Amino acid sequence: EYSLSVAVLADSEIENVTQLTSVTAPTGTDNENIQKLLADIKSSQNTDLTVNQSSSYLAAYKSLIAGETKAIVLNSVFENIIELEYPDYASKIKKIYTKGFTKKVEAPKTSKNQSFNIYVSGIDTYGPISSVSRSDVNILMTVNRDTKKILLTTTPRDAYVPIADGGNNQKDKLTHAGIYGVDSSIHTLENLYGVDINYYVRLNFTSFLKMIDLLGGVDVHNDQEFSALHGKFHFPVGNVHLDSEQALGFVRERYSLADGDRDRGRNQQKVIVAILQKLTSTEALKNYSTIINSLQDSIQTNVPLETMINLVNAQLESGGNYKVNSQDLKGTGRMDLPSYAMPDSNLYVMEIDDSSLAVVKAAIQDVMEGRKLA
Ligand SMILES: CC(C)=CCC/C(C)=C/CC/C(C)=C\CC/C(C)=C\CC/C(C)=C\CC/C(C)=C\CC/C(C)=C\CC/C(C)=C\CC/C(C)=C\CC/C(C)=C\COP(=O)(O)O
Repeated sequence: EYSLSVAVLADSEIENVTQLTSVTAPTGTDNENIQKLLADIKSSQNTDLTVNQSSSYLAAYKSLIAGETKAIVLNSVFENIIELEYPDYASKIKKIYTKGFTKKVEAPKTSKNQSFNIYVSGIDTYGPISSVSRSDVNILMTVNRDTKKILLTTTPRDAYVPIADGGNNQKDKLTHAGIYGVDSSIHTLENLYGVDINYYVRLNFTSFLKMIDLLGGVDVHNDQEFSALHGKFHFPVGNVHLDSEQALGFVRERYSLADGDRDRGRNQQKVIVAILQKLTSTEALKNYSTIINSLQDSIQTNVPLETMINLVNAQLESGGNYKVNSQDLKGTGRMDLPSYAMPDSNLYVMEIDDSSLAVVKAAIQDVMEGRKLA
């Protein structure tokens, strides 16, 4: 669900596309969509626009506000990219022609064997799940149902990697892939780690709060005393029960932790393990349909209903717990590397450590294949 429009400045005398002879657009990277719009205009309006190629949607927008072109094509996915450098962009423009487009996100792929990968995307926002934002949580869960082993692989939000699809395979912080869409995040991580991602789950703050509540809160073992959300919550060393608001604080805090984002990553992992413990309780398994009903409008997933039913019932019958291991991709913070989405800003990114990448990839393979972790 996205659209392409022809946009002009808010105060333009231009009312309709027939008044135009050309439009500025990034045909180098979004040509398929652009040509569809152009063919649509030629057929409904009998107007045949020439294209002034721009290097990107952002560059087109810049040309428009600089009075270097009268009109641009805007793909709605990229409004959220323009917004990164121009937060007021919406008030600067009007749209004079709009065409809706469609695309299904990731088809799920059923693993032929005992092992599958689920990508968990956590989005930086409250409200309706359809809201577009960056993906600040990016965790791969590798599950082997034969060995009963799960590996959580965390990739830091600032990891500097080639971003698939809308990212044009150019390097940027991983969290930006989320703005292009969940399929961009999925393909980005598939390419990084060389594995197929069978399924995804996408959720935001509002989704997470609901889930922890429905589960009765979660229990974790905390290793370091800390407080979260500007002091609102305090977590002592030891066994801690987390209600929903506490859990959200627990997975968001970074700066005061001994190891910063890495410790936050570990805290997120602790919460996942805790959620899994609740979801595999006999009560939760028996009442899985109620949980599906209670979360379906706030959590997106491509896990098929039949697959959920198989996973649940297998666990119901055989019982037995999964052993969970965790790992995180390591790197070095830098301020001097360019962001593809935000070419005018100096951003903090994490340059990936190649030795860590090799170890992380091998661990994913070991768990999938039923081999002991190194
Ligand atoms: C909807 C789902 C997936 C499940 C619900 C339905 C049920 C009952 C499922 C049961 C499945 C089951 C019982 C068994 C499945 C087979 C099995 C025994 C194991 C396999 C597990 C599997 C295949 C799927 C289960 C997936 C599970 C249980 C959990 C995935 C982890 C989840 C759902 C959430 C964790 C997300 C998290 C830790 C954080 C999200 C927080 C958010 C939204 C944002 C954080 C952003 C941030 C940290 C900072 C940004 O803020 P700032 O920095 O600006 O302050």
